[PDB]
Amino acid sequence: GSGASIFRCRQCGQTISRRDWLLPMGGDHEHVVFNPHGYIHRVWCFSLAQGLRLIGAPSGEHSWFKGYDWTIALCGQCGSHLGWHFEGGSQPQTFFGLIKDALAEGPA
Ligand SMILES: O=C1CCN(c2ccc3cc[nH]c3c2)C(=O)N1
Ligand SMILES: [Zn+2]
Repeated sequence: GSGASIFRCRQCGQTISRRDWLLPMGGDHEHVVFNPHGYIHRVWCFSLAQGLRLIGAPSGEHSWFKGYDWTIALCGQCGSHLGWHFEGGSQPQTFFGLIKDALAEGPA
């Protein structure tokens, strides 16, 4: 393999994204934010991610990224919750905000 830095689903090993695809939303790819119950999520933003399935309809409620609606993104292979897909925005129109602790960075 290439050894290129990629992110795998911690639960099943599926390749989900690459360090090359980190996206600095608002100036940083990492956003330490909270779900509505006060649990911290260290979210890493990516311009592209693979192997995900979206569930439900997009919502604007509690959106961490002003102007974007979110949808839950699961691993399409094992069903584990890996983060959210954001859409309806300006630049970029869509992106992924993934939970860093749900992924494992490693060599491709
Ligand atoms: O931008 C977003 C992403 C989704 N999100 C969220 C919403 C509800 C729940 C309930 C448990 N974890 C949640 C996370 C949020 O607050 N903002
Ligand atoms: Zn998985």
